[PDB]
Amino acid sequence: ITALDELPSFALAIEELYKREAKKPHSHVQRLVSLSNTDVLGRHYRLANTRAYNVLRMDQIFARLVSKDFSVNRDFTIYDSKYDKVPGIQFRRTAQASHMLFLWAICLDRFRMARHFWLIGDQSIINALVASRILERLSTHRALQGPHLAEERAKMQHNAKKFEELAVGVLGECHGSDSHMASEMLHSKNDMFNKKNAINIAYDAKSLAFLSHPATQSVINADWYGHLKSVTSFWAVLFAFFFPFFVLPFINFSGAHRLRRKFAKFYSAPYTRFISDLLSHFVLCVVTSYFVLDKLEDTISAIEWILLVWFVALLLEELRQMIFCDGIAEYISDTWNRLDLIMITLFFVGFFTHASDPSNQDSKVVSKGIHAFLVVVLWLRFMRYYALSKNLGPKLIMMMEMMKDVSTFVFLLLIFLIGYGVAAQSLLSPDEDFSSRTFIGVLFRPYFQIYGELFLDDLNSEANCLGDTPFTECSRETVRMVPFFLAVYILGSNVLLVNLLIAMFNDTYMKVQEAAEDLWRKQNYELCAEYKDRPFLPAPFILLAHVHMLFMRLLRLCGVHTQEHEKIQDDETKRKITTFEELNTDKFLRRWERERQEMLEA
Amino acid sequence: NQDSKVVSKGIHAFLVVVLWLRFMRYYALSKNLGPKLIMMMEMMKDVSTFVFLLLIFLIGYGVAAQSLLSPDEDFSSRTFIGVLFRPYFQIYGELFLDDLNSEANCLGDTPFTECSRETVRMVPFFLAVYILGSNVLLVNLLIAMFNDTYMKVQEAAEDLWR
Amino acid sequence: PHLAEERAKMQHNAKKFEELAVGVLGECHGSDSHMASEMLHSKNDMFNKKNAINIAYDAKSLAFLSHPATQSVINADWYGH
Ligand SMILES: CC(C)CCC[C@@H](C)[C@H]1CC[C@H]2[C@@H]3CC=C4C[C@@H](O)CC[C@]4(C)[C@H]3CC[C@]12C
Ligand SMILES: CC(C)CCC[C@@H](C)[C@H]1CC[C@H]2[C@@H]3CC=C4C[C@@H](O)CC[C@]4(C)[C@H]3CC[C@]12C
Ligand SMILES: CC(C)CCC[C@@H](C)[C@H]1CC[C@H]2[C@@H]3CC=C4C[C@@H](O)CC[C@]4(C)[C@H]3CC[C@]12C
Ligand SMILES: CC(C)CCC[C@@H](C)[C@H]1CC[C@H]2[C@@H]3CC=C4C[C@@H](O)CC[C@]4(C)[C@H]3CC[C@]12C
Ligand SMILES: CC(C)CCC[C@@H](C)[C@H]1CC[C@H]2[C@@H]3CC=C4C[C@@H](O)CC[C@]4(C)[C@H]3CC[C@]12C
Ligand SMILES: CC(C)CCC[C@@H](C)[C@H]1CC[C@H]2[C@@H]3CC=C4C[C@@H](O)CC[C@]4(C)[C@H]3CC[C@]12C
Ligand SMILES: [Ca+2]
Ligand SMILES: [Ca+2]
Repeated sequence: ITALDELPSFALAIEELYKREAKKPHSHVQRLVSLSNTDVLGRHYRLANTRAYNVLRMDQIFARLVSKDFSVNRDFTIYDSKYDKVPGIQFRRTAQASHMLFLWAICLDRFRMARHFWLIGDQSIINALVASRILERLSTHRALQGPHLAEERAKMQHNAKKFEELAVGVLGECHGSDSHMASEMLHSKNDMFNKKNAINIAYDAKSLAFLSHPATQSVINADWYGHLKSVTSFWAVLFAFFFPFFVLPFINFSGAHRLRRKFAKFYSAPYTRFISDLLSHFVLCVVTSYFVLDKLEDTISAIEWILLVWFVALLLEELRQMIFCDGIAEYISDTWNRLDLIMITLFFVGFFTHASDPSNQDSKVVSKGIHAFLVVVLWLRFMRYYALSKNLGPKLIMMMEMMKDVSTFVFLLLIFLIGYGVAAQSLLSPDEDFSSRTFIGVLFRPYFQIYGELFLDDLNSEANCLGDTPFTECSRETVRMVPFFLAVYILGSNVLLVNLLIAMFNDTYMKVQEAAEDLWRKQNYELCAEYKDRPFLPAPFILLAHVHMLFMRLLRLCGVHTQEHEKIQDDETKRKITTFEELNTDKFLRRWERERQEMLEA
Repeated sequence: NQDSKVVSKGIHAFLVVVLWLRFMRYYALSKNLGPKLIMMMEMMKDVSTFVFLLLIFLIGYGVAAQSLLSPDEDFSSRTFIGVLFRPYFQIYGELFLDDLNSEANCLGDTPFTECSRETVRMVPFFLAVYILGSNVLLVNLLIAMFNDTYMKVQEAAEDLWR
Repeated sequence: PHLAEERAKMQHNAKKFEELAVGVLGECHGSDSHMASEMLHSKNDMFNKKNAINIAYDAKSLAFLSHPATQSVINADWYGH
């Protein structure tokens, strides 16, 4: 194989170190290779046993374990002597040797060795986050799980937290040095990290302490506003979306080609697509609520054709979100896309129920009676545009956390409710046969006694007692116990359970309010990413943008005349980012070393 | 003219709402009324985001209740009264379930039976959900908002009171 | 870009100057309350003929005005003569 033949002799020395590590008994390395089920070249195809510890198969079993779809750029052609007259190729080959010895020291979980190889290499934040996710995922692996593997997994998780702290401190020193150079650092896509930016590496690291740093939040807000400067508020961008032609020479951003490039820089922002998607969903909900409150005629109205083409455009948007998805399991795991599935499905049930017989009034009121369930569902999709607020977001995430404590509150009152309901339907009306009205006598009247309108005059009317004080001179002696079970059901419900929740909600708030802030900031990166991903046209026209995307895909696939240009980073600019990161890496290390000898105990 | 007199008293009602809101200012020299009044003006932002969280629950169950209570009817200002008036007072205690029995046109003994339509009965069920959410989730959440907002900025209310 | 660490250390120096005058007026309240009340109503001639409570208002520091000696000067100005 030409891939194993192209590796030089120091990669054979690292493979000899892997053979010496796998020559130890009860090794997790040989159990990790033995449960990898990959080929000797590195692909998962499910002689070769002798060279099974080569460094390319190690890089493939790291890149399968750390995330999905990584492939590092192992440029092994820089070790030739024909390219040895370059001024910076010795630092590049020291960087490749430090990266493979760093991955060897992460694989043997030797912390001081990996700290020294992380010191002498560059791109320390990205390598520390890949090592932190690699030691996060090595503890959850089945090959590294066993009887005697628990203390090594706990010390290796302590080493994962030790690598998690230091890159957050190095980016804190980068924010203390220069914020603009750190913002130029974090948008630089690494060539050895499969042409991805480091925020995407931080997302695949999935560490919430990295994304709650304010420098990464400033990089996310600068990517939110785009090429436009961030002096505008929400009402200024809303007035610019209301008046495009009267505000775009008046706005401060960045003869007619410069104004066309300023308008193309304005409409490529994700926050403009957020305002356009929120206005399109607000116009949907208002025009759909006006469709529900209007009386349906004998013929098909034009507003039903507008909502049919509108929701067919949302069905094409859901098919674009499913076809260009990042996995089909992640599409189901979004709550809002499942609400969009319930939205499109109940609109097809309501459209087929209205268009089965347009002259019948009974099919019209069955269609409006299911459209009532839809317009309950359509205002529950409007939570999603509350997530970019500073106040609505973590309280909405906290409410979706808080729903489990109401569900166990419902599971605790339910048996009180049905026990006093079967006692009240026994004592209110016995000597009667069993029907659906007996189920109405069990569940309807007790449920609304915990909310305030206990129906005690209605129990006086159903009790058949003709006294002045209302439970006297009754037809039966055994009916009077009604108020007494009420006196107990109401007491328990409005004193115990209702109050308990209050104490549940105080404790649940004071536990996970900061986890709601961190999951709100991770929702922040995801939204920015999703509304950077979404095209700029709103819903009514999104079918014309999907037709233009299908025409561009048909021109790229069949005619093959499509082309695109990408921005290439300069080598001196990336060398300035590398020397800025090396000056901060060293600075943070030294300060930590000054701060580590500044505590009491040492 | 008596009509100009009742228009003038009907705007003077808005004034005499405003004239007792100027009487907070002489509560600021008290040792007890002052920081709690400053804390109430701080606390108004958490009620405004509580109003911004219930509002879409309110208008969604209001457009569902005005759909199911009276369809086959034309659109008017009474349709807006059927969306916003009756749901808003169900979170305060007087749910109008006998009035929904009278507007539901059902002549049963137990009040939602023998109705003119099969599709009207879902009314109590959306209520069973709107009332649950409003008087269990949001109403309670605020309580936890007000405890956390008190325990954050009570000493900033003392310093801004001084 | 490079002014942030000097601005943070200079804000630390602003808090270091904010603590010491509150402690000096605490030592003035520990020495004599009547002489500190005669001190705080004295308008400085080099500070545009203004009293030091107005200088503290233009400083706008809430830790100075939450001291009880300044609150006693404010209550003595409330009751007047
Ligand atoms: C089932 C899942 C999708 C939940 C969605 C709720 C909607 C689509 C369903 C749930 C219960 C359904 C109702 C159940 C019973 C009846 C009575 C029948 O004579 C006419 C249809 C009608 C009035 C149904 C209309 C559609 C309905 C409201
Ligand atoms: C612990 C709590 C949440 C239990 C949940 C309440 C459920 C089980 C009860 C409470 C009130 C009930 C509704 C009250 C009245 C009617 C009208 C009639 O057509 C029978 C069904 C229907 C629509 C009931 C369905 C079931 C119902 C919604
Ligand atoms: C042990 C638990 C259940 C509490 C004990 C309470 C019992 C013993 C009491 C409380 C209130 C009482 C009722 C109050 C009044 C009347 C009306 C009378 O004409 C017949 C007995 C009857 C219906 C009583 C039966 C016993 C009763 C239910
Ligand atoms: C608008 C700002 C100053 C808020 C102050 C509220 C007062 C001044 C305003 C707000 C709404 C107004 C009312 C709106 C509508 C009508 C009906 C009209 O046939 C007579 C006047 C009357 C009854 C108005 C009287 C004045 C009024 C009550
Ligand atoms: C989330 C909450 C605070 C929403 C605010 C409630 C507003 C939108 C609703 C609630 C009750 C409503 C009022 C109820 C009844 C009437 C009488 C009639 O003349 C129509 C207008 C008027 C006066 C409504 C105006 C709008 C109103 C005040
Ligand atoms: C998935 C969510 C919506 C909860 C599911 C609840 C649905 C399936 C249930 C709960 C209560 C049910 C209603 C209770 C009673 C009746 C009266 C009957 O004559 C027609 C059906 C109808 C009107 C039911 C329709 C379906 C219904 C609304
Ligand atoms: Ca280095
Ligand atoms: Ca979607």
